[PDB]
Amino acid sequence: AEEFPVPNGFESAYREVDGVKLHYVKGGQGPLVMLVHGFGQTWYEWHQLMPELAKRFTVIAPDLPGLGQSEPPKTGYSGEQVAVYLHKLARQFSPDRPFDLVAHDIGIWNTYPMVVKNQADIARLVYMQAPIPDARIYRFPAFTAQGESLVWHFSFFAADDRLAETLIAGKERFFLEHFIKSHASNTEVFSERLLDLYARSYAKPHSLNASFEYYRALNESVRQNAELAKTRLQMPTMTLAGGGHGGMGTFQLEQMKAYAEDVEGHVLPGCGHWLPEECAAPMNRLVIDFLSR
Amino acid sequence: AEEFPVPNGFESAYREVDGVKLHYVKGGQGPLVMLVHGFGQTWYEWHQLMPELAKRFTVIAPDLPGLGQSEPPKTGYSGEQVAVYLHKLARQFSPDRPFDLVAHDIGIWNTYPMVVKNQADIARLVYMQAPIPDARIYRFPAFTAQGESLVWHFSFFAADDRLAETLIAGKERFFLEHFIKSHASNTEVFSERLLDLYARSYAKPHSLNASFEYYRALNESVRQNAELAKTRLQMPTMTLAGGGHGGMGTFQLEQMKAYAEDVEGHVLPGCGHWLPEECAAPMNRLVIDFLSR
Repeated sequence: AEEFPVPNGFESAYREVDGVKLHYVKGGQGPLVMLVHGFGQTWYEWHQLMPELAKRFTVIAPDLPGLGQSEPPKTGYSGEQVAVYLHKLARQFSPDRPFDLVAHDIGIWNTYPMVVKNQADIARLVYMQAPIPDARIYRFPAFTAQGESLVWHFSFFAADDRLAETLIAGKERFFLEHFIKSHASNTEVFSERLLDLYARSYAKPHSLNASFEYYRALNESVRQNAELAKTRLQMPTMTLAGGGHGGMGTFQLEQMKAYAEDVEGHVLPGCGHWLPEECAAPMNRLVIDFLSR
Repeated sequence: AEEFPVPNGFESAYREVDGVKLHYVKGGQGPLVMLVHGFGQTWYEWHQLMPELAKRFTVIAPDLPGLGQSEPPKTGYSGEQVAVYLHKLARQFSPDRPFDLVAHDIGIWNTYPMVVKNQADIARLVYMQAPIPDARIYRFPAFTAQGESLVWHFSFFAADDRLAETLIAGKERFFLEHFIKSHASNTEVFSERLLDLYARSYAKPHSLNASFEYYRALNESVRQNAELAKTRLQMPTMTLAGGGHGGMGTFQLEQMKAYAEDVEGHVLPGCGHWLPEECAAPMNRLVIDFLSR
């Protein structure tokens, strides 16, 4: 039973890591690239990029703990805790060579600690569309004069009393369409069919709760990263951000310059938060070219 | 039937203003003081202050258009539109003399335009616990190192797709208790019964919608006030703010100094946003004494 259709030539499988059963989709041959999805989505956001990368890489796309078809974490949802699971998963398939990493949104939060703590294991790194958790996140506005505040949902999702889960239960499909489209420039790619698929996955009660536990751990992740960031990343890095409605704009690269020695950045015009779907052709080209150097 | 218990010696009544049926509670004798409530509440937040004020003043506490037992506005929910209704209601009862004005939270938004445009009609002014809509509101953070921020709700309530009505319907009591307690220093003053009374009022479908339409008009109110603020306020003014969790702290007075030539302010320690309930006795004392000079 699969929540999303697997591309031709790929397999849906599971690996137990530190007592947690992680779901992933895998295909291809060659050095390993791990693609890590974000909030509201699953491995499936990568399904157009995966067959292209599989022509020269082994490609693995896991579901984050608690999301998609992956069990919730047993330790916790802070970035350092979740990163252990993802690092060990990748090293099962690449135990003796560094691997590449591509991450979107909270995929960044959930991988940055294992990148900085295991730099020799990461050949090349691509981060898109979310801040690394640090004190910069406290400077984003609650309310804007034009457009909409990008990250007021941080407070909504992190609020006590299970506020978000209690309000959104029974309205998951409605909420997700609003959240996705309100963070998009090219909204037309989010067909009702595609939104149905994503909503069915995150409406599983444990997945709805898991979604917001990542935000309830955000301040802990900030505190973790304040110590970790005393060592800059040394491997080649690329940032991508949308330049349209919902995009991080220049923030993505400007923040990454404080974390990485070797960073190139791109802002994609007419594209919001959901780069793999809103702007597949330019995003896939940028990622394939950067990893193929 | 009344949504809230009327104090002895007071009358619950209605007046048509520009085709809109406004509810109010009125008592006392002497010059007029109008008390204007805010979001999540109704005239009833003033019910402890009203009998004390009525010893020296005629006191009127209206329900904002669309809230409590008042009909929704027929023009709109921007500050300049709503202020017309409240100004004309006050002038029905005080046609020959200036009146005093006390306002809390969005009661400020809904009165500032008629104060600045009809200064000879306003004897003394008391504002508590919310910014006047202007560019300062764009500086409040979306998220804090302690968790959810003070005014992320501005964006939640202003969002389209009837986001707030759709998520809060069926959970109106749950949401309002969370909203009140997250903006309170002293949660003990809110009995389960008081929360039930407020929740059943704003759960009326047109009142749930009206609540958030004030926020959907907030940026329009900011733009209106950019022009209105070219004229400073000349009447004696007092600001009050909570010094505890949920309070505006020094912001209330510091902002008001930009609007008013003659202003005094107080910050109440141990109190958050809900001053008439969290800190009834000192709030009542400061208002009575300021108006009785």
